[PDB]
Amino acid sequence: HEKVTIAPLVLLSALDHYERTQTKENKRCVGVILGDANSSTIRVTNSFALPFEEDEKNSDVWFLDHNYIENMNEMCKKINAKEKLIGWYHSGPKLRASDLKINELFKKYTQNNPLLLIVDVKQQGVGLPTDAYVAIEQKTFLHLPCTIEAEEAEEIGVEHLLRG
Amino acid sequence: VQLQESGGGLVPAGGSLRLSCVDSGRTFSSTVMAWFRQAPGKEREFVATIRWSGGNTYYADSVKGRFTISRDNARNTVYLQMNSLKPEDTAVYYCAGGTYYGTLSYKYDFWGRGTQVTVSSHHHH
Amino acid sequence: TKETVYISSIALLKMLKHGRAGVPMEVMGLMLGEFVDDYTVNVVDVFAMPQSGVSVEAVDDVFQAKMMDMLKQTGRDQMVVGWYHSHPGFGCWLSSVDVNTQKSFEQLNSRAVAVVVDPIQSVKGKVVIDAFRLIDTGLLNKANIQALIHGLNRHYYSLNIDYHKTAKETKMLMNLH
Ligand SMILES: [Zn+2]
Repeated sequence: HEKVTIAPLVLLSALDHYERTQTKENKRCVGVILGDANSSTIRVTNSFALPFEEDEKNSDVWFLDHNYIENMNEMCKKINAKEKLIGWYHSGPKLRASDLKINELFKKYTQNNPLLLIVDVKQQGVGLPTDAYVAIEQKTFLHLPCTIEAEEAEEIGVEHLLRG
Repeated sequence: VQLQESGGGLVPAGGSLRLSCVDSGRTFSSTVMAWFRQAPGKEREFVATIRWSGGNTYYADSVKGRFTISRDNARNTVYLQMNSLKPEDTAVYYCAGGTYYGTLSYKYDFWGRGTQVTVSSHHHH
Repeated sequence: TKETVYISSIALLKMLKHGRAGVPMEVMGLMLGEFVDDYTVNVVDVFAMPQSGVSVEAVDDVFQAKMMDMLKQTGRDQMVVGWYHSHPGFGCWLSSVDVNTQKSFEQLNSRAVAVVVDPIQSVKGKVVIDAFRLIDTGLLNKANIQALIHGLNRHYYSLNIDYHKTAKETKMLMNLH
């Protein structure tokens, strides 16, 4: 079956993005996730933030900078060639009405059915602070199983951050 | 709510005020406290910061020589002594706590609701 | 009080992940944050430089401006407070090249710091990392005198390193574990 593996760095980056943009009560931040979709378990290992604005009173109006995806992605490739653009993240707390439309735009940057990760940056919660979704026709979002994985180097990092 | 500022209100240009902030310390640890201020239509702006132990302080450029941050450890209180006040100093003032010694507001862990400081544009001390 | 470099969660993890990716090549990147006290350097974020060894020549001025420009659009507007580099398997120390590279960072800002990570030694279960600056021009502390002398010997000294996490990062960290 379909599983998602998420690196810790990804969830800390979305939280740092949300907080550094002073993201308002009720509002959200959005960015891109990178990794490896070429297997039955999709591995998410990196992310970058996007400039995104939407209209609080009007869910069908929103702006996503297309030039910024291409320009950032081209810089990520210069660092890690095997880290592909595979989907997107937003801070939630729940799926929005515009999410399927936004997801459509991301099809043009991925080579997989885009993965949407909703990251809980409100901590209002007992365990894993991200839910993963994929769009399917069966159009609607299918919730996916997801777990934590990062290479040995990051796992020692995390333990050092708690123990310190 | 864990922090609670007081002092503050209306004062003429050239005047003085002492802000205080008490920490109940029933949810959050902090080794650092700071003041920030937010003027209508402006970003929250770093004013001063202090470490509970040692009591090393650091100040925003626009406030050096006029404002003093200090702390009463045993009483869990931070103070901002504000001298030579100018109209531009007008704002809601916020005390903030956390582990980060510096000027970024989103590195702080918890906030008071704020106390309003208004420095008259017209009346002088 | 010792001078201390405070490293954020994401800065540490991005340095570990980049350095481990680059093995066996040395990698490098820049550090973003702020200088505070005389005794405080905050490292909030980092980003990788593309591979080209590690020297001033590896610092890609156009890559860096474009990265800083884009970061600034997404609410990250801290100055550069220094640079980091891995050396896979050698300790944390500066070679003569690193010192020159650091000299150049210092010219721009006298307070710049050089962070060195060993990502291979880190998988023993302990993070091996240190920070350095160059040293230019009755009661004492014996150990600090001993360090000012070994520092003088090799032209640079080490700073203390601490990790900063916010209360919300801590909560998130504990669910990632
Ligand atoms: Zn080196």
